[PDB]
Amino acid sequence: GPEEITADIPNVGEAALSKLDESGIVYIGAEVTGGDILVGKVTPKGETQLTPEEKLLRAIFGEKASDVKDSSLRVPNGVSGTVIDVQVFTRDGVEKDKRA
Amino acid sequence: PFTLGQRWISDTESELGLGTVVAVDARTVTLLFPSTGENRLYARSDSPVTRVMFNPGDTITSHDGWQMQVEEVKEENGLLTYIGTRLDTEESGVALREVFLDSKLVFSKPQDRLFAGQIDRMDRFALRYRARKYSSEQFRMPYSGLRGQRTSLIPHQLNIAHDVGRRHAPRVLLADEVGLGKTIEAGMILHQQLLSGAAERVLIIVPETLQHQWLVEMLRRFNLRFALFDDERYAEAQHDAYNPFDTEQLVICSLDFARRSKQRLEHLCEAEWDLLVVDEAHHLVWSEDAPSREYQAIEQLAEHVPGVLLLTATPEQLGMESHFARLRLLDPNRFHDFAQFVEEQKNYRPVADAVAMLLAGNKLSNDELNMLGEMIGEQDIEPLLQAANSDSEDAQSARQELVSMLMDRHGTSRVLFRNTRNGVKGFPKRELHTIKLPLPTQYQTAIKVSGIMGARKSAEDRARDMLYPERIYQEFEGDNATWWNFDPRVEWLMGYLTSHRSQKVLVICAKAATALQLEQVLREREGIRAAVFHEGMSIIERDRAAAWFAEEDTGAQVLLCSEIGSEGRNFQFASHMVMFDLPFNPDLLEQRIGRLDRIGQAHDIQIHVPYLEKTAQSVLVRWYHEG
Amino acid sequence: ARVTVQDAVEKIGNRFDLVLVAARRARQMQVGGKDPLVPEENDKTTVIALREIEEGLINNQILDVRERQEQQEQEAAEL
Amino acid sequence: KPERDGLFCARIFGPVKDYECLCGKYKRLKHRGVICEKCGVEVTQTKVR
Amino acid sequence: LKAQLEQGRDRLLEIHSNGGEKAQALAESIEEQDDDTNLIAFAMNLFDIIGINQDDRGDNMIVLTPSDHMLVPDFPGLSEDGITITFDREVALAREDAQFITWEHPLIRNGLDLILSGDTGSSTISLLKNKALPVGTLLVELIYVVEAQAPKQLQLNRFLPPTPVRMLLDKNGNNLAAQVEFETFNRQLNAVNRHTGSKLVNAVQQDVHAILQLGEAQIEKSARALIDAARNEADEKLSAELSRLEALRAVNPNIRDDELTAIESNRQQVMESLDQAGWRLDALRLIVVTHQ
Amino acid sequence: TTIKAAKKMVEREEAVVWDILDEVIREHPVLLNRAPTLHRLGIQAFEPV
Ligand SMILES: [Zn+2]
Repeated sequence: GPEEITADIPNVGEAALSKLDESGIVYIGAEVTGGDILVGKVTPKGETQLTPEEKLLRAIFGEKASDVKDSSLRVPNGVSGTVIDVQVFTRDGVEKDKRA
Repeated sequence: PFTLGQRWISDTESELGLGTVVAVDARTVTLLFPSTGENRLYARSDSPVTRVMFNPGDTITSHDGWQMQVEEVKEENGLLTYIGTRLDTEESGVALREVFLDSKLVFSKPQDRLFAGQIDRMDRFALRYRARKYSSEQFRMPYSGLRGQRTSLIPHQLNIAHDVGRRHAPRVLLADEVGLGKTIEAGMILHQQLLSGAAERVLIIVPETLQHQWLVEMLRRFNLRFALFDDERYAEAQHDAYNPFDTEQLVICSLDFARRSKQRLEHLCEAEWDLLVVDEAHHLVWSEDAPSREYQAIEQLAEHVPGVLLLTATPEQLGMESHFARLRLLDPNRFHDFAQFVEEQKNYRPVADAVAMLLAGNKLSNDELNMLGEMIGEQDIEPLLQAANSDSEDAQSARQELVSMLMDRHGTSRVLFRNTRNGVKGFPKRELHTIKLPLPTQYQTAIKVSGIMGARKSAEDRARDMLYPERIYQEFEGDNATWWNFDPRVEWLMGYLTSHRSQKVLVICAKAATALQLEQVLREREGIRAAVFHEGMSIIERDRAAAWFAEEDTGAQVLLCSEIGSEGRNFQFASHMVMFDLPFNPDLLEQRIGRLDRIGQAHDIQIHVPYLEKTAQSVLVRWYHEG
Repeated sequence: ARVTVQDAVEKIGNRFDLVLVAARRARQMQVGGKDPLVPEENDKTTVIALREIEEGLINNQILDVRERQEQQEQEAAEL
Repeated sequence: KPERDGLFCARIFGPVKDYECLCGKYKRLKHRGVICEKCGVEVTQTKVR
Repeated sequence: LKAQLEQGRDRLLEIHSNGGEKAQALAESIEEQDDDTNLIAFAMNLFDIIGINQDDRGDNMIVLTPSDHMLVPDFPGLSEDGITITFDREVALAREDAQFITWEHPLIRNGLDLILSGDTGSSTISLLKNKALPVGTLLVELIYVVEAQAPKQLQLNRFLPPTPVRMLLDKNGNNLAAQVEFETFNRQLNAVNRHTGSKLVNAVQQDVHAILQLGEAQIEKSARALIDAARNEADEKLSAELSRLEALRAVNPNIRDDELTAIESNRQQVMESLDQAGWRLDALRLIVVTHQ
Repeated sequence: TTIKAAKKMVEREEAVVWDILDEVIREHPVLLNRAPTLHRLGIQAFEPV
C-alpha cells in the first residue's frame, strides 16, 4: 500500500516528538543536531490475521490495524544547524495536508 | 552407517517414540513413526538422531504384548536381530527382528539416556539443580502470594488480605469508604485464592458502564486474563457446547444481561463457580415487604456457589442498619429480623461511649463499668479493670487485651469490614495559598454585552457561563481569538514556572481547548516542556505522556490535566498543584485534590489558586475556604 | 627503555629475539598473575619487561629454569 | 520470495532466515535438520547460501 | 454536622480492621524482602539459556525479545515486538506500561515449568583436572527427587513440595555431597566433545549400575525423616488453627460448622496422602579424572 | 556496572572519561603513514600527546 507522513510514529519516546507540528514536519527556526527527526514516515507491512480476544483488547487499548515499520528522515550524524526553509511537492489527486 | 529397517530415536522430539528407516539416499534419510504413523525426512549431516539397542540379559517387548529375555543379538548386513527366551511361556531360542518391537519406547529414567548416548551441555545441569532448589525454597514462605501485585505496602490492606485469603469459602462485606481501595482489596483476595490453588472458576458482576475498567485493571495489576460475555458472544457460543459458560475460567457479566432470559440465569446457576464478585451492592435495594426484582436473581445465585465478595458503601450517612438488607445473603440463619439487630446496636452504643472515654485517658464511671461487665460473659473482669482504669504501669496492655476481648464479642467484627479516614494515619497535610489579580478592561467590555443573552436560562447555567470568562470572550470575538495576550493569570503562571526549574507541577484546567492553548503558549513563549492530558485521548497516549512526566531530570515539567476522569495513576513525586479555575460542586473538587492526596507522599501537598477580582472566582474562593 | 631500546639489544643479541622474549614476559605479568621485580613507577607491563631485560634479570634460560621449578614444585605439593 | 528451481531457489541452496523453513511450519531449535516436506528447505543457518 | 458525625463512631471496628502492630511488622517484613538479588542472578541466567535477548535501556528497564535460537517454537508471554520489565517496585508503580517481575509472575512460573517438566540437562558427561589424585577414579552426582501426589486443592505445596537431595558417590558408596559445595566443585570441572564422550561412558557401562543401589540403601531413610518431619508440622500448625477456630466458635454466632468440618477432613486427607510419599532419580553427571 | 552505562558515560563526555583516556594512551605508540609510501621510512611509530 501507500506510505504516510505523520507524527504518530510507533516506538518513539515523547521527547523527540516535541519538535514536530501536527502534520509531522519540523518547525521553522528550530535548531537541530545530529540524530534528531525531520519528517515522520511509516511504511505499512504484512497484515497477519487474528483471534477475537485480541480484537477486544486492541479495541479497548485502541492502537492499530496494520502493525507498521517506521523509516523517517533523520539528520546524518556529525551535522547541525538551523532549518530555514521547508518545501512540499504533491501530485494532482492526493489530498493536500494542512501545511502545504 | 544408516541402513534399512533399523530403529532410531529422535533426539529432541522424544514424544514420538521409536522410528524405522524406510528409505535412504546420499544425503536424505526417511523415518516412519508407526506409533503416530508420521513420515519425517532428515538430512544425513549433523545426525539429529540416536540409535537404540538392548543389551543381552535385559527384556524387550514385541508388538503383540509378550515380553522376552534377550540372550544374544546378531548383526548381518548392518542389521541387528535379537535372540532370547520368552518369559510368558519361557520357550527358548525365539528370535526377533527389531522391526517387531513396540511402538512406544520410554526413557523415563535418565541413565538410559546416558547409556544410549545422549549428552547435553554442562550448563543445563546447573540450571536444573538451581531451579528445583529455588522452587522448593520459595513455595513455603508464610506470606506467599502477596508480592506480585503492583501496589505499595499499605498495612490496612495487607491485614485484610491476610485475614480473608486464609479462610475457606469466605463470605464478607467489604464496605470501605471511597478513596480507601475497596477494589484493590477484592483484587488482593482473588490473587491470594488463585495462587494457592484454592479455587479456579470466578464470576464477576458489574454494570455496563464499568466493565472495561475492570478488564484493564486486572490485566495491569494482578496478571489475570478475562473473557467478556455479551449477547453476541454468548449467542455464537450457544452452538459451541451445551453450556457456553463452561468454555472459560473467569467470567465478566452484568446482572442486566443475566436477567434477559431465565434460561440464561439457570445456565449461570448450573456452572459450578468458586467465587462470586458483586459490585455496587448499595444499589441493590431490598425491603422485607418489597423484595426487588434484581435482589431475587442474585439471591438465587448465592445458593449454589460457596464464596461471595460484596462491594458496597454506606451512602447518605445512614447508620450500619441498612447493611442488614444484604447481610441475609451471607448467613440466612443467624439473621432473622432487623429490630433485634438495631436493639443490639443501641446496646453497643453505650459500650462504645465507654471505650472512647477510656482510650481518651479519662476516668470511667463505676455505673458504666457494669455494662462492659455484662457485654463480656466472665467474672475475671475486675482485676483487669482496676489495673487498666487507674493508669497502672501495664495498664496499656491491660486495656489492649480488654478491648481485644470486647472485639471477640463484637456483633460483626469478622463478617464486616470498615476503613475510615479518621482512624488510620499516613495522609499528608493540605496547605493553601491565594493570589488575586486585577481585571483587564476587555473582559468588562465583553461581559456588558454577554449579560443579556442568557435571560431565559438557569442561574446555574448563567453562572456556569460567567464563571470562566474566556469561553464567552471567544464567542463574541470569534473562536481562537487571542485571549492569552493580556490575562494576568498566564503571566503569573509563566513567572512562577520559570523561577523553580526543579519542581514538578500539576496544572489542572477546565476543558480541552483551554489545555491545548495553554500548552502552545508555554511552548512557544518560554520553552517549558509541558505534557497535555485530556479525556479525548486513547489509553496508550495517556501512558506515553505520564511516562514522560515521570523522568526525573530530562523530561517534562508541567502536566496539564483537563477535568480529569480520576483513573488515577500514582503520582508520588508531584507535590504542588495549580488550580487554574474553580468548579461548582465540592465533590468533584475533592476529586481534584485527591488526585494527589494518597497514602505515600514524602511531603505535604501545596495548592495554589490565582483568581481575577470581582467575578465568580471572587465569590467562590471566599465561599469555599471560609464557609 | 622508555625512549631508546639500545642496551637490551646488546644484552641479548637480535632486534628480533628481544621482541619474543619481552612479549612472553609481559604476558606472564599481564594474565598469569606473577609479580614484577623492578619497581613499577606507574608504568605499563611492556616497558617493565624491557627494563628487566636491560638490567640483566630475565634472559631466556632463566625463564625456562624458573617455569620448570614452579611446575615441578606445585605438582609435587599437589599430593 | 525465491522462485522454485530458479537461480535463487531455497530448495537447492539453503534457507533465508536462521532455523526457519519457507512455508513457516517448523521453527528454531526443536526441528534442527528436519527437512520440511511441504516446501522442501532444510532448517539450518543462513550462512549456507 | 461535623460534631454530630464525629460523635457517631464505632471505634471497635476501626481498631479491628487496622490490624495492629502485627500488620505493621508484616508490611516491614515484606519491605525487607523486596531487596532480593538472588532473583536477578537467576532470572538473567534462565533467560539467557532459553534464548531471550535482553536489551538494556538504562533506567532500570530491560526489554525482552524472542531470538532465533529459542528452545521452543512459541512461548506464553512474549511477542516479536518484545516487552519491558523492571524488578523494582517504585519504578513499576510510576510506569503502568511495564511489567513487574517477582517470584509470582507468569514468566517465572512458565519458564520454571518448561525447564522442570521436560528432560533437559539430565544426562551430562564431564572431565576433571586433578593430578594430585589417582588415575581412573569415579565420582557420580545423583539428583534425587522426593515427591508426593495429591490434588492441588489440598495444597501440599506448603508441607512437602518436590524436594531435592544431592548425592555424591565414590566407588564404595561414601558420600561427598555433605562436604563440598556445588559452586566451588563445579567451577573447576569442564566439558568434553560429543563423540569421545559418547564412547568413554561405555567403558564403565556396568559401573553405573553398580553404583546406584549403594545409595539406594540410605536415600530411603533420608526420605523417611522428611515425611516424618513433614507430618509433625502438618500435625502441629493445622491443629493450632483447629485449636483456635472452635475456640472462637463457642463464643460468637459468626462461625459456621462448614469451615471446621472442612478443615478436619482436609487434615485427615493430607495426613493419609503424605503417608504415601515416593522418590525418583532425575539427573546424573559422570566425572572422570584425567592427568591433563 | 555494564556496557551500556559505559556507552552513555563516554558519549556524554564526563570528566572522568578524560582522566581515563589520559591513562590509557600512555606508553602506547601509534603508526603514522603518508601515501605514496615509496620506501621503508614511509611509516613510523610515534608516541601520542
Ligand atoms: Zn516448510
